[PDB]
Amino acid sequence: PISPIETVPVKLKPGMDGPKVKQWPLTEEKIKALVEICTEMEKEGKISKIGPENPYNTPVFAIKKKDSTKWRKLVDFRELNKRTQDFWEVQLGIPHPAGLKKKKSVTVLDVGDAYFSVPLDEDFRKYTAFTIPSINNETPGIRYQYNVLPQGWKGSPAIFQSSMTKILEPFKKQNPDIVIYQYMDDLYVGSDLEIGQHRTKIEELRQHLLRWGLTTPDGYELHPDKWTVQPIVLPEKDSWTVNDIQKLVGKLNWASQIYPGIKVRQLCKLLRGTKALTEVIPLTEEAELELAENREILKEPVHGVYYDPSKDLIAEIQKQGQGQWTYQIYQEPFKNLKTGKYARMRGAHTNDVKQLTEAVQKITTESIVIWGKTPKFKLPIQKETWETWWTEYWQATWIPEWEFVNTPPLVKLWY
Amino acid sequence: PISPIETVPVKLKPGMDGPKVKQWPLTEEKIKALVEICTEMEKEGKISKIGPENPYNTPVFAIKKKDSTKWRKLVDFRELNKRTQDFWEVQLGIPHPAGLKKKKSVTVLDVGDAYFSVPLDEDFRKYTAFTIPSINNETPGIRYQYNVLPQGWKGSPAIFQSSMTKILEPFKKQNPDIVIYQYMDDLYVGSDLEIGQHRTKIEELRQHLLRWGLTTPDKKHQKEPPFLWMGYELHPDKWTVQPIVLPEKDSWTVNDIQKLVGKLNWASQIYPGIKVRQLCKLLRGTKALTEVIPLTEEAELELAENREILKEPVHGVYYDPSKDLIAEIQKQGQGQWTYQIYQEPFKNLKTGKYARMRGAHTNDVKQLTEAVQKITTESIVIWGKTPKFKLPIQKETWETWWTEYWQATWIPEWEFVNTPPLVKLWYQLEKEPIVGAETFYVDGAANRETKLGKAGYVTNKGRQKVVPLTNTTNQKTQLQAIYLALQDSGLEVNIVTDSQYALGIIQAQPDKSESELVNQIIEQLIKKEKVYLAWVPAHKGIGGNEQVDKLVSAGI
Ligand SMILES: C=Cc1cc(N(C)C)nc(S(C)(=O)=O)n1
Repeated sequence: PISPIETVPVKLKPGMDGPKVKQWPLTEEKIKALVEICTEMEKEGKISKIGPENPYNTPVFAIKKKDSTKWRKLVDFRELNKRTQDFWEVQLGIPHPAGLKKKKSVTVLDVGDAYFSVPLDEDFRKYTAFTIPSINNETPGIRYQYNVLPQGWKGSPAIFQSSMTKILEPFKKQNPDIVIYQYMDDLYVGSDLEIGQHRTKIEELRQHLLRWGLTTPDGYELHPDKWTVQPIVLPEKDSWTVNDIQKLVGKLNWASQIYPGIKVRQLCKLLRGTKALTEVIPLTEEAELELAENREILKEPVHGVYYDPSKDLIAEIQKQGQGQWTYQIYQEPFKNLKTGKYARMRGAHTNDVKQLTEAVQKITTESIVIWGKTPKFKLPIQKETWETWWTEYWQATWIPEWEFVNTPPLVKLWY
Repeated sequence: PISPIETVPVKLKPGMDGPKVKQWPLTEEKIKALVEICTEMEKEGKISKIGPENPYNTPVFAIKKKDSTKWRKLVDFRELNKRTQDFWEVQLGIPHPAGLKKKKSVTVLDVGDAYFSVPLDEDFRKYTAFTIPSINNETPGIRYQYNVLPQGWKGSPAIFQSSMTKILEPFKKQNPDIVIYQYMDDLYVGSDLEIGQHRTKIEELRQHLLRWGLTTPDKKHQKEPPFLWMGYELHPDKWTVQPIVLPEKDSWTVNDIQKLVGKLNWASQIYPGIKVRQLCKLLRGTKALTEVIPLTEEAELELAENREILKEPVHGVYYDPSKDLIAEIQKQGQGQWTYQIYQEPFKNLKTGKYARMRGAHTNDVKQLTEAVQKITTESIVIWGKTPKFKLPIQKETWETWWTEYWQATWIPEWEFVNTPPLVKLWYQLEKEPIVGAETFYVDGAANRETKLGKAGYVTNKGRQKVVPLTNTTNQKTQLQAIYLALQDSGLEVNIVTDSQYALGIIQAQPDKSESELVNQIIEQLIKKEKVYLAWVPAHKGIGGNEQVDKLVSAGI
């Protein structure tokens, strides 16, 4: 039972065809979950069985969101989203609030059920095909395509925009000091109110959404105050060797790509000669001052950096040991928009991959909150390792773009 | 009989027309038999004689001259296939015997009129036109077109599978305890029923299919002894793949070779090491299914190695969902690994070997990791879960490796199995510079234009060396410099480069490389008792680096 109301015509970008992306292998519980989910969605007409003469495909799998509840379905539409025409003013939805990042707390509501009530353009359904795999390939895949706005597709939030506005109009009248931002399947709600005061208004908003057909899985507190940058620091030893000094100059040099005002000269001075590494050197005064100099220059945030809404956001991550990580986000090399740290361990995960999959979600969320786009990730890990394992720890309804890197000695430079 | 089932709509790729390939003539003994086989086919609906208005053609052939193999026609759809639309292959991979569960009663039904009794999309038939060669020229040959899924046409398997699923669906609902698996023309049906009732549920299935157009002969015949599903022997408590026999001969046709690759792909699922690269070479570039393509030296060698492998049988046990999967790995001599997956000691489900390499520089501990990852993924495919691992690596070895690796790594639940050659890190880089070890500042340079270079060092103790080099690169000279210092020093040494390139490679503790240079560096690194490697910016003061630069760069 869906709404006979007109569909918006949807096209792919000129020259581009649909996704033909292979399904990766799934575990049994994930399969049984999805077969269950889909069987139900098909009875309700949300999706329809199709055959092999439809050439397109998008991978699907399953997750457990807020507090390990029960199975949610997640289609990886990254490929379709890239291939899917843009929406101009309804660009990726709406404008992005600059004031969301300034609230005491922000909660993240899963509003994806809403989409399943708008029919999807008929000539476009075919590009939404996905195939549930079978164990040992006994069965062959169950193939389906969508009849309604799918979760995860960038088209969905943009086509449902005008409905969303109307649905949230009431609640914004009664609360003008609340900021609300929609990113894909998600709703970001931020007040500077007070943990209990605030949280009641989430359940309050949830109830309002619930009375509107928008079922909402049963938040997730995050505080864009508690967000600061990782300052670069130098050591300040009592005894400086040739090696010590040598490392230091190395750091200072790399760091001369970010701050063009630092000098290293007075320190190379000290190294004049073919000395043994162990040899303790006493610092000049004209050199030992140079240190506190740069130490100050590096003590004040980089200046003049410029978010550009047109360029990608890029994210680098560095494994620092100790269950601790570092990341920089930026659009152009050395002009960083943010830098931070993500420390963990001492709790429940001696798992290196789980820790990185979690860091990627914190960075993506931060980036949504601040700029309303997800960064493309440079991930310090082998493709096969990450591919065999990431989904086991994924809890977001979105998926950022990523690639796999080859880290050098710029690790011991971010701490 | 042709099935009542709805056809699946079929399209040519956009912008492409239908085939228009012309018939070769020949022996008017091939024309007989063809015409016989054809009239027979036409009698049963599979094909229709058509009208010359139809512009399309694809070639026909006659094969297996007697040989206790009467005749048989042979349509070459290669040209049509390239013109027909792509299809989504639903299956992630082909089913493995070890993935099967134990069942009290099992039947395998054969689908003979498999393809030749599933309707083709009416609109698409015109593109499957072929002619039987016109002896003499006062009129053309006999024209025909298919009404069902043609043998070698690109869509038949996908559509056939699709169709079998719609057809079986009713019978499955009515019968949820019974499991059915379709694979090509094999239909596996298993249950835990008594042989009396089970055999009875089968007769019902045979009728069900019969209503939908599909035959299924009184099976018996004279093949009943062993019991075969897609080439596997399914016994009550275990499965077996009997040794496969590859034809021997010298005259090999395109068709002969197309057949061979298929039978090798089926096989690589069960056996490790099966190669097809050389054989596939022999194919593309040509035409004429029946032209003899003589085997290259390499191809001949691939086939020899393939027989040697397929020489022995394979045996395994069935899967029991109530027991953990265990997987055990052994190192097998330079990039060679073996594994066994089992649930109960000595009753193997699946055994294999991984022989590969990471990139250009690798180590046993990386390889083992990737092997664990390859196995994890196989397991999820075949059984939908991951094995508990038994690895020939000490917990402390892995502990120190993953602790210090700049990349995230992980290995699932595992325990140490003290077995063959244990997996070791062969040498370690020191964390801190070494007291009273001599300090070599190495450097290297090479004229990109001329290829001539110099590699050498300089040490705190006044030691020095510069070496003239022909046809190398900035990057090789850097590596040669480091090697110099390893060669010319004692058991303890502090090296210092400005080479990002070089330092990275050594950082990852490779114990193996495809670079001769790098392998010599390794053998040096393993002799040493203490090595400490260090990076510095090039072209700075840095008293050490400055000098080695001057000397090593008289190549401008
Ligand atoms: C060529 C594929 C193939 C297919 C097959 N099946 C699927 C019955 N059996 C064999 S065999 C007799 O060589 O074990 N081969």
